[PDB]
Amino acid sequence: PQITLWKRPLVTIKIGGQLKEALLDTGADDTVIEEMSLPGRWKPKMIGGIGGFIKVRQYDQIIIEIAGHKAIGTVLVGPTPVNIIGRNLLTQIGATLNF
Amino acid sequence: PQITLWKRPLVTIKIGGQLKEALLDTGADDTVIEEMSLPGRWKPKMIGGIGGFIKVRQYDQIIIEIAGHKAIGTVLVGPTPVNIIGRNLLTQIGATLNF
Ligand SMILES: CSC[C@H](NC(=O)COc1cccc2cnccc12)C(=O)N[C@@H](Cc1ccccc1)[C@H](O)C(=O)N1CSC[C@H]1C(=O)NC(C)(C)C
Repeated sequence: PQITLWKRPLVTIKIGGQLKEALLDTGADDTVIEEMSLPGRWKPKMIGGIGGFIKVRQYDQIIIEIAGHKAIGTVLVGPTPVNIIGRNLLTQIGATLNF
Repeated sequence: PQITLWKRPLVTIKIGGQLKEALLDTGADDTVIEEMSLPGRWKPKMIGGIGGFIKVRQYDQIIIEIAGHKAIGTVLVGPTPVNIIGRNLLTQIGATLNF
């Protein structure tokens, strides 16, 4: 699709068999999801945004569908204000910015 | 242009007679620039994201040339770690996300 930016670029994702809403975020290096259960071991990660830095849990090689497009990659879990689909997964789905 | 997302989508902007580097950010509702002077009246705003909120000054009817494309709109000024071009100005330069 071609997604314009007059509204937030919200999509449905599927992760853990569950549908969630998330934002396609070109300003985010990484993908950050609200507290949920994911399988496997996690590693510590600090990420920084507008307000400072937060601790999150890093899960690798997680199966995730984004707007119907299949991806498998790193998902961070933590106190994010919104579910964020960042560049690590935007690249997997072939997304570009165009103007 | 077509900007891939393998790296941060940074571009040069001109604002208030000054050149800056800024991030093209579909995840941001607003455009946020590091401390600088701008003309006109302003009002305070709190904006929130990863790590919480910061206080900024809101200036209306400001022009930013973004990678050669002129856009007018609201610009927030405050202690952001990165200059952010948000959706309010991305729309004006005709930016879309494509996949
Ligand atoms: C994976 S979540 C973390 C992410 N940060 C990054 O990708 C990169 O951060 C940084 C890059 C370089 C220097 C930095 C120094 N101090 C902190 C962060 C830095 C991030 O928060 N990105 C946001 C933009 C941004 C990038 C860099 C610094 C600060 C913010 C995001 O694209 C957005 O728009 N978000 C996510 S939460 C809501 C919204 C947002 O912040 N909106 C505004 C700007 C407050 C309107």
